[PDB]
Amino acid sequence: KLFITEGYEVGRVNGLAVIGESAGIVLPIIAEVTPSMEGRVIATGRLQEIAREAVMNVSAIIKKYTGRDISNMDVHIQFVGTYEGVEGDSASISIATAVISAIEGIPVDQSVAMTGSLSVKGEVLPVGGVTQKIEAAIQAGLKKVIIPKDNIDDVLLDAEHEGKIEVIPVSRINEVLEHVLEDGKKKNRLMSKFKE
Amino acid sequence: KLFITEGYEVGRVNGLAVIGESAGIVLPIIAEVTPSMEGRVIATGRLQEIAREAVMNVSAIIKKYTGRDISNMDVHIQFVGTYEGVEGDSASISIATAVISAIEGIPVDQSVAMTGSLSVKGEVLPVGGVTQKIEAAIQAGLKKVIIPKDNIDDVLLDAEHEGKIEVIPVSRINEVLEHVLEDGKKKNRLMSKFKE
Amino acid sequence: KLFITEGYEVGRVNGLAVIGESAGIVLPIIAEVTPSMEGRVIATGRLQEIAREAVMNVSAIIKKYTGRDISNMDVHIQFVGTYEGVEGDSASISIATAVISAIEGIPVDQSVAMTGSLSVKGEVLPVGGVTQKIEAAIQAGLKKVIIPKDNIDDVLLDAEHEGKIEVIPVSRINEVLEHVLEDGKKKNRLMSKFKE
Amino acid sequence: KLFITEGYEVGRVNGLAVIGESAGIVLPIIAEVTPSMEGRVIATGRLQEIAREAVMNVSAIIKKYTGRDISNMDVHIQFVGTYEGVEGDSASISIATAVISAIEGIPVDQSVAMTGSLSVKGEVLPVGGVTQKIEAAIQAGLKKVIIPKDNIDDVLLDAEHEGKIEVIPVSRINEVLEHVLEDGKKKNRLMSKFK
Amino acid sequence: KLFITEGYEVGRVNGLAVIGESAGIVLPIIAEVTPSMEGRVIATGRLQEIAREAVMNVSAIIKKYTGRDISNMDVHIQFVGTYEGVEGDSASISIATAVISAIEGIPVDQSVAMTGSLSVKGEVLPVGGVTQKIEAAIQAGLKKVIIPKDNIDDVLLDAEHEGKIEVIPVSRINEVLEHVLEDGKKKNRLMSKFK
Amino acid sequence: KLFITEGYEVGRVNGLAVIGESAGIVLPIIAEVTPSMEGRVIATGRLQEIAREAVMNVSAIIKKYTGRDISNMDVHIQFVGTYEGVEGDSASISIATAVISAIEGIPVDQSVAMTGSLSVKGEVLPVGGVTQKIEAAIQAGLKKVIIPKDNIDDVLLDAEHEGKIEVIPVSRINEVLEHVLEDGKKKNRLMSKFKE
Repeated sequence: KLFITEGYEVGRVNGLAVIGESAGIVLPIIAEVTPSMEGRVIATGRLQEIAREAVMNVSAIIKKYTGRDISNMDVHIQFVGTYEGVEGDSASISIATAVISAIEGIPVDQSVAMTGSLSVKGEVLPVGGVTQKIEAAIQAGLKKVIIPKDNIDDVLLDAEHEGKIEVIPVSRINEVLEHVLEDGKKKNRLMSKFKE
Repeated sequence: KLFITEGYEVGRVNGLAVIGESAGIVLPIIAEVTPSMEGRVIATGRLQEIAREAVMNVSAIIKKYTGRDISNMDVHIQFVGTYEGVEGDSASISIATAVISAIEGIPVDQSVAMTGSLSVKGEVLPVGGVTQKIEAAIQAGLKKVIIPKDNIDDVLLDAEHEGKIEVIPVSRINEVLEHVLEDGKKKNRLMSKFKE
Repeated sequence: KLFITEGYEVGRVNGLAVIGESAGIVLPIIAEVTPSMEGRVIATGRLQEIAREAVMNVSAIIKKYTGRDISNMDVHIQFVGTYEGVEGDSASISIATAVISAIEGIPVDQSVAMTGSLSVKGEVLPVGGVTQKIEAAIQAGLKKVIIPKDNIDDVLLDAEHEGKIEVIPVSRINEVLEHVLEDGKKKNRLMSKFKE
Repeated sequence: KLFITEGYEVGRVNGLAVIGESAGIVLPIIAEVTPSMEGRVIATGRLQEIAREAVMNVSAIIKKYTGRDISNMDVHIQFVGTYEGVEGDSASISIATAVISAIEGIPVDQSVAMTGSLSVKGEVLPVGGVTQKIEAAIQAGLKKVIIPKDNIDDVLLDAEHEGKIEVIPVSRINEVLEHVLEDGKKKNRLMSKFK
Repeated sequence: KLFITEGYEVGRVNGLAVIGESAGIVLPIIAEVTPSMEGRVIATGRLQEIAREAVMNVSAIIKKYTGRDISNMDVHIQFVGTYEGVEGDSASISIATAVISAIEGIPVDQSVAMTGSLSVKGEVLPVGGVTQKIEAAIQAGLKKVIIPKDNIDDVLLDAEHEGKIEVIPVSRINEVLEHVLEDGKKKNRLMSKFK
Repeated sequence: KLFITEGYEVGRVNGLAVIGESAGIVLPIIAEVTPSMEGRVIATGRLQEIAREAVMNVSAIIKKYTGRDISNMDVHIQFVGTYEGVEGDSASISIATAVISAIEGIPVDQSVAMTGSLSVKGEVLPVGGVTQKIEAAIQAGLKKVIIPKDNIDDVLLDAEHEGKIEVIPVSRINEVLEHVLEDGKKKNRLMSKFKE
């Protein structure tokens, strides 16, 4: 499997994408950071413009709400596996979440997938293919799926499939973080910083 | 749903496009500006070139009628959703309003769709697919549609469809802003600078 | 259409192109010049390197004969219309003529198209696709087509096409301007300048 | 033959790739490192950004464990053969393993192919086309193929491929090395470096 | 028509090229120089890499024999017309000759075509399509064509065509010049330098 | 004729290649080197990417055997003639030999053709089209052909042909230079640096 469907890992997020025109796929992301000792964003293959964009957009939300400054770090991103035919989302939230997870040292729940376009300002924007994505997530044996609030009426799931996964709509990045970050002290202290 | 149909949002605009050749679609965009900290236009996905190009072309009236050089900013644009098969306006008036909007901190009416190419002189010039695009504005429950003054004769709706949306033809970008920017003191001061 | 067939309009020039084979097109150029708040030619698309080349060459020629130095100045050059397969002319004289107009604030006869390449010394060099260009100018209802003198013998034109446009051979940039600038005190001031 | 298959070689590793579809290939990487007069990573072709990513992740591995700084050296990464179309794996473990071999002047078992992506911290991450690649370690005649552990279950070999190669699942870069570096003094020096 | 067949012009040279994989065309070039007040080579369309290459090579030749320095000039180059379907010659001598012309102010003979590739050393290297280039030159009413010496055995013309054009084989750039530059004091002075 | 068949020239090498899939061809190359105005590799036409790949792959070796850095010079490469439809060897030995030749001032025997790719470790790796290449070398009236030791079994000469060319298989760079570089004191000195 290319994704983990349970437990908790630092820097790792199950995103979701569409392949060919219908189908959904889990899109697992890994982020790492090392001091740049300005900094670069390192990712390769077909979805790397998407990673640079998600990173550019979270760096500002990171500097603003907390201490750290992404300018001073290299941020090293992979999509775990290869992804031709795959259209990801602009400024994807799973990628920004992985980055936040890596910098804070706080593990992300892998039983939760998510799909979302991040505004610089930290909103969760709607996205396409949302039904086919939640389907892929149901298929991967995932438990929850985070989606933009404005994608709520796009969720076109047969009754049996709405019993199979929780659909948690969000409209800001802090709410994403409350949902997927592992419970503890470090999460408590990050969530505070995020009052607004 | 990928677009919002009422309310005012900063940097957010419901543009109009044509999916393949068959039909119009709403093309909601967000632009956001940050300090450059040389300045770039950041966009991804299938219409990224069109978005950089469009910001390139408008930067003209963005500095020249008003305040800032865009090479002093990073301009962050996204198309809210995925847009394969979609042909986007050259020099789009939606992107230029989105950007002018995000920079001035002046919110834009989401109930008003628009379509047109922005000349380097601030004219709004004719676009194709105007009847299609408006038909999509109508189907999306948008209340008004700004179009090029030159397309006035290409609007070929039925009797019914002509009562459902207000079509507003514009010849210049000041008019587009006048029709979408939120009333306020800030709007007033910005309009007084589109002198002549 | 998107463009302009009669009238006088500043910094806007009905150039001509080929779509590759033998499918002539009217190609409106629009130019705008503002102070750089050095300068730059801001142009988009595949013809942008020709926009720069035509700019360069008209700077030399302008500097030399009016002393006006176009170097503290941002020249925006826009191509009007939605074309692919666009072969353009090196140093194209449409772009040059536009810039001059724009700089000098003197209107251009919209009923006139032109095709040509400009040298640094400001000759008008011959170009491909002369018959096609002239047929697109006819097919657009234009009255006058400026071509290079040396292309005079590459003009064909069947019956359904001769006697249908005034075809104007030129060897120099003042010639081109002499036919297309609007008459008055400023075209007068500037025309003696090229001579001196 | 074109490539190697038998024996031990500084700096060269039989990677595995895909020519897109169901279509695996043996993809040898040769690496060479000189000290610089910082340094840079010289790779050409459609996979050079990945040669850079593989290197950048192994520098972090090497400077933490070993301490060797690879900033002081030019790393030349060459891909063997005229493959077109060719998907690569990010931070590819063949590329890192080649570099490490070059840097520490210790030979690689050619009888082994590998696929995997390397993370900064030294995990080896599951990769696509994993049955395709194993099949091509077979039509090449190789003995072992190293595969990421999290890929076990995307092994689906048939009759005519079952029993033909030794599949080696791994989670960690030390592990990879254990299995391909030639045994002796320098391997043993370098293993304890890590732990 | 796109090229001048007669008389003399500063910075203008009738080159020759092939369209499709046969047919020749006359390829006219203009070069012009302006002080850089660093220099850049300005040229656009499908042949511009060739143009910046011809100039890089004639640079080092101009400097070495004349002292002048193309680094501090802007060199502006056009192909007169658009030349889709066309291959130009590597480093083509018709470009380099238009450049030495522009810079020295000496007219080029418009009634002589030329084809060849210029080495940074001043040698005229052979080229392909030489017969189709010659035919094109004959068809256009050109009187002489300069070709690389090593291309003599590739000149394959019927007897009727032999009579119609002068073929002039060269091996170095100074021969080109001797052959196309207008006669006078400035030519005599230039040729003295290349010796 | 596009190549020389006898004598010795600085920076000139008769490479060998494959025109479409029918047959082999003589690929003559010149390399000239000059001080950098950092250093580039200058090549045009159909095989310019290859040239650059090659000089790129060989520069380590180029620096251990002179001790010039390739970033301290401009390498001007031409293939003499036009070759559309031609597959060059990657990491071409003939391009390395031309370069190394140009830099040392040491002439190369033109009577010797070669084919081969250069490992970053100075090894000569097998290449496709050997019998084909050799057969163009026989028709060209070349006297020897150096090939990879590993293509020794791919040489299917169909005698009379065996008597016409000397086939010299190599496994190392030094041995290519030994077999083509003109005899003298400079060569001897150069051959001595190939070691540990």
